Amino acid sequence: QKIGILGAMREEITPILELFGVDFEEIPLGGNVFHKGVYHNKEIIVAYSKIGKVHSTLTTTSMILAFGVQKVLFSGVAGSLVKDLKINDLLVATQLVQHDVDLSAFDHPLGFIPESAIFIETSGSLNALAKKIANEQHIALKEGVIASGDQFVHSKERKEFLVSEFKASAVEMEGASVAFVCQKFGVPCCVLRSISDNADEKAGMSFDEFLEKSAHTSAKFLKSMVDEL
Amino acid sequence: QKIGILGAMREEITPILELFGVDFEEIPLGGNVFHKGVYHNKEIIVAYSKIGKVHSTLTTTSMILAFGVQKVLFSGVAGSLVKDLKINDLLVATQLVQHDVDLSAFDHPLGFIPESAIFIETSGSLNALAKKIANEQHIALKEGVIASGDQFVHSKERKEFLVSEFKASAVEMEGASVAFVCQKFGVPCCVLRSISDNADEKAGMSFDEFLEKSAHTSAKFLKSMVDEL
Ligand SMILES: Nc1ncnc2c(CN3C[C@H](CSc4ccc(Cl)cc4)[C@@H](O)C3)c[nH]c12
Ligand SMILES: Nc1ncnc2c(CN3C[C@H](CSc4ccc(Cl)cc4)[C@@H](O)C3)c[nH]c12
Repeated sequence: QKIGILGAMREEITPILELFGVDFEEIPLGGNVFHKGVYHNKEIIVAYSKIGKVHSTLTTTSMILAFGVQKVLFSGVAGSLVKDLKINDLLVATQLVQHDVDLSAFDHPLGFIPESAIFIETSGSLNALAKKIANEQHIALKEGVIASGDQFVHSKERKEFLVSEFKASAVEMEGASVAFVCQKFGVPCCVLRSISDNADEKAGMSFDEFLEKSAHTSAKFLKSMVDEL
Repeated sequence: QKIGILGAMREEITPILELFGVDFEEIPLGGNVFHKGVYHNKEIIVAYSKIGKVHSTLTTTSMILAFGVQKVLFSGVAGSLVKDLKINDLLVATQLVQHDVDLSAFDHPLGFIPESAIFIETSGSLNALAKKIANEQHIALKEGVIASGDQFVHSKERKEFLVSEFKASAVEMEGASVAFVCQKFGVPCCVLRSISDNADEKAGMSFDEFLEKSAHTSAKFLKSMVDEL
C-alpha cells in the first residue's frame, strides 16, 4: 500500500518524519526531496512541496506519477477565518476553493474556471476515518471549506470577503491544488490543517509564534490516521 | 526526439493540430487529452492544459513525467501591457513572474516565495532560434517579461502596477507555471504569446474578437520553430 504525505514547508513535515521514526531513503526529483520509507506494512512517501499553488501542484503531480501513491494526506497549518476556530484547533477540509481565481471580466463567478468547478471535494472515506479517530481521542475536530490562494491573508477586509463569498472557515496556500490534482487522477485526498493565526493585521506575528506547535498537533493526528490504514 | 507543445485553451491548440496535419493518437491522463503524433523525425505531444496556474502546472508536470518530452514550447494569446505591443503582435518571454504571489506580511517582495525566485528563465537556445526565424520571415518579434496570475486583468490600475513592479510587457495566466516546472526538471522551455487585447476595461470585448486570429499567428510561428528542430 502506497501513501503520500505532503507538507508545504519543511517545518510542517519534520515532525512527521520524527513521529514515524523509520529509515527514510531520500529521492530527489523536480526540486523536491521525497522521503521514501516503510511503516508496518505500508510504504510511505513524505515531502514538503514548498509554498504556493504552483509548488504544491508540481509535487502532488510528481508524487502520484513518479511514486504511484494510492492516497494523499496533507498536513500543515492555516489562518482562521471564523470565531469558533481557535489557535491549535484541528480542521479537515470538506471542500476547497481557489479564492484568488478571477475571470469576472467574462461574467464568471469568482473562483470559477471553465472546464472545472469552484469547489473541489476530498475523500469521504478518509474524512470519515478522521472523524472516528478525533472521537476516540476526545479531540474537537472541526470541518469546513478551506480557501487557497497565493497571498498570505493578513487583513480583516479579505477575511470577510472569503467568508461571505465562499463561506470559508480557514485559509492557506496549497490545499486546493493538492485536492485538485488528486481529483484529476482519481486519488483519495484528505487535507488536515492546524490553526496558527487569525489572518488579521497581527496574523504575521502569531504565525511566527505557533508555527512549530500547530505543525505538531497536525502531524500527530495524521500519524494516528496512518496507523489506522 | 520528444517535443511537448502546450496551449491553455482548446482554441489555442486547434490550429497547431491543423498546421501539423499528421495523425494524432489521443491519450487521456489526469483530466487532460494529450495528442501524440509523429512529424518528420520528431515525436510531438500536444495538449491544452485548461485555464490557470494550477491546470497548467498539472499538465506540464504530466507531459514531462509521463511522456518524457525533452523540450517544451507554449503558444497562446496574452493581454498587452505596453504601448508598443499591438494586437496580433508576437512576443517571446525572457523572464516570467507570478504577479499575484504575496507574502508581504512576511516582509517579502511581491512575487517572491522562499526557496524560489521572483523571475524564472526560459531557454536561451530556443529564444535564439525564435529570433533567427522571426528575422528570416520578416516578422517583428518582440521580447520581454511576462506576468502570470489567476486573474483576468481588465483594468488600468492593475496594468500600471504590473509594469512598475515587475516591468512586465504582457500578462496571461499560465506562462510562469510552465517555465517553473520546466526549470525544476531541467527541460528547456520557450513561451510564445500573441496579443489579443490591452488588458483594459475593454479587454474582455477585444479578447473575444481576436482570440481566433491571435491564436493562429502564434500557432504559425511555433510550427516554423518545430520545423527547424
Ligand atoms: N493568513 C494566512 N494566509 C494564507 N495562508 C496561511 C497559512 C498557511 N501556510 C503557511 C505558509 C505561510 S507563508 C511564509 C512565507 C515566508 C516565511 Cl519566512 C514564513 C511563512 C504558507 O505555506 C501558507 C497560515 N496562515 C495563513
Ligand atoms: N487581460 C488578460 N489577463 C490575463 N490573461 C490574459 C490572456 C491570456 N489567456 C487567455 C485566457 C483568458 S480566460 C477566459 C475565461 C473564459 C472564457 Cl469564456 C474565455 C477566456 C486565459 O487562459 C488567460 C489574454 N488576455 C489576458
